Amino acid sequence: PPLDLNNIQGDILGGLPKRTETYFFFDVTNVDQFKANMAHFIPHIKTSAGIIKDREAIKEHKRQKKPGLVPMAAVNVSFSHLGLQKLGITDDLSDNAFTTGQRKDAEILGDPGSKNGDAFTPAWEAPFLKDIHGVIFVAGDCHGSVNKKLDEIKHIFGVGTSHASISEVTHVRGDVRPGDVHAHEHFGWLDGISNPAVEQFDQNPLPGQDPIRPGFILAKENGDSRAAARPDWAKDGSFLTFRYLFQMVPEFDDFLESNPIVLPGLSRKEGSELLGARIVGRWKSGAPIEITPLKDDPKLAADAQRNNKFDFGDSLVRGDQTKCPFAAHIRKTYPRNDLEGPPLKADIDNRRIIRRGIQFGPEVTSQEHHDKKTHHGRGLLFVCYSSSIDDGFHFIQESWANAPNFPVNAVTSAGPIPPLDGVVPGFDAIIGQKVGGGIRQISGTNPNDPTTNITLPDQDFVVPRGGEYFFSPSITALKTKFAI
Ligand code: HEM
Repeated sequence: PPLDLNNIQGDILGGLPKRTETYFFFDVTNVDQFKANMAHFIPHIKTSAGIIKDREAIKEHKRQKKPGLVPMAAVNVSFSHLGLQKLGITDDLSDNAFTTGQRKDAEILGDPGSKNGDAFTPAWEAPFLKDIHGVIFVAGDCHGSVNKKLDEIKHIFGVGTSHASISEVTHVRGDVRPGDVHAHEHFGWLDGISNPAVEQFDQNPLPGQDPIRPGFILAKENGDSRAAARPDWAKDGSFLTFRYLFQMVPEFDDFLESNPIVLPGLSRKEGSELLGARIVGRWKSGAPIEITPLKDDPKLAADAQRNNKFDFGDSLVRGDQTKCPFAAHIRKTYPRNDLEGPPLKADIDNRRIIRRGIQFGPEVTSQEHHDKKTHHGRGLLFVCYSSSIDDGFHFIQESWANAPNFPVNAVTSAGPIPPLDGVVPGFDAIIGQKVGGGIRQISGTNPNDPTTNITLPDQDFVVPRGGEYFFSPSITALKTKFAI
C-alpha cells in the first residue's frame, strides 16, 4: 500500500533538517486542558510530506540565488509509556523496553548505577530520574528560529502560568559543530552515513543501502510482525529512543596516541589513526576500512554512491580480520553479511534503526588538550527510530555491542567454524558497556596480530547520563487519542 506521508511525523521518514535542535521534556499536569491545547498544537507538527515539500522549496530558493531564509523550525512530539498512562491511553503496544521505561531498562543496557535490593537507579542527571511524560522537539537553522517556535508552543500549553497543562522536567540542546566538521561527531568521525532505506519512501536507495519494509520502522505497516497485537491508533507511529551520551574526547584521543599500531609504512601518528578507524569501521573522513583498510581516501568518503557499498563478504566465516575487526562499531550495530550470509542467512531487518543524532557541547579547549582530560560536557544527543525497541536499540546494545562473543557466538550457534576457534571479538569500544563497570577488551585491532587484545581504560569513552523510550504517534492518532 502507499504510505500516507501527511500522517507520519517528519523526523521518522525524512528527518528534520538542523544546525541546532532543542528537546523539551515535560510532564502533564492537567490532562483535560492538555488534550484541549493539543488541538491547537497538532497543526504545528511537521510531517514527512512537509519535509519533502520544504526540501524542494529550499532547493528552488537556492538554485535561484535568493537571500537565504529562516527554515521555520519543525516540531515533533513523542510520548513515554508513563505519559500514555497519565493520559488514559492504556492499549498495549507490545514492547517490553518501552513499557518498562529506560530508567529500569538501563540496568540491562549496562549503564553505570546502583541497587537498593532489586531496585536500580542509573547514574544519570537528576531530572532524567523523574517521570517524563513526553518530549516536544524543535529543530532548525539557528537559535533564534528554534526559541521563537518553542515560545509559541509554550504559550499553547500555558507553560509557567497558573493555567498550565504541562511543566518542564528539563531540556537539552544540540548544535552541529563549527565549519568543515559540522556533520562529524565529537571524537572526529563523519556521522549520519548509513541509514536504512524504506520501501515505499526511499525512491533512490544508495548503493549498499538495501531497502527494508516500512513496518520495521512504523507500527502496523507492512512487515511489522506485531501488527495484529497492536491497536489501530498505533499505525504510523514509531518508537523514539533517546540517549543522552556524553563523550570523553581528550581521553579517547590520548587512548589512541598510547596504542599506535606498528605496521610497515606507518608513522606513530598514523598507527594511532589506524586504530581509531579500526575501532569504528571507518576513517574519520567517512571512508569505510572494508574498502580502504590501510590509508584513508577522502574522495571515496565524500561520495555517497561508493562509501556504503560493502557487506564484509565472507570475512567472518573465514576468520579474516585484515580489513575490518569483527568488533568494529558499525559491524557490531549492523552486521551486514556476518548474519545475512551463510551460515545463518538471518533476516536482520527488524534490527535496523534510523538515527537522527545531533552533537552537543563546545569544542575541546587548550586546557583540556594539555591535561588530556575532559572539563566540559559534550557528546551526542542520540535519537533512533524503529517499530520495535525490543528488536532494535535494546537488542543491539545488549546482544551485540555489550556481548564480547558476538558475532562469533551467532555464527558458531549453527556449528563450529574452525577459523573462528577461540576468537573473542570483544566489546564495541565506542558504546559497549559492561554490567558493574568491569574490564572491557577488544581483539583483532592489529591487522597483523589478530589475537592481541587491548584492555580499555576504566573510564569509558561514552557515558550515558539520561534517556527515555518514547512513542511518536501519527497525526491521526494525536487527533483522536491525544486531542478534543
Ligand atoms: C557517542 C556515541 C556514538 C558515536 C560517537 C557513534 C558513532 C558512529 C559512527 C561514526 C558511525 C559511522 C557513520 C555512520 O554510518 O553514520 C556510526 C554508525 C552507527 N551507529 Fe553509532 N555511535 C554512537 C552511539 C550509537 C548507539 C547508542 C547505537 C545503537 C545502540 C549506534 C548504532 C549505530 C548504527 C546502527 C550505525 C550504522 C551501522 C551501519 O549501518 O553501518 N551508535 N556510529
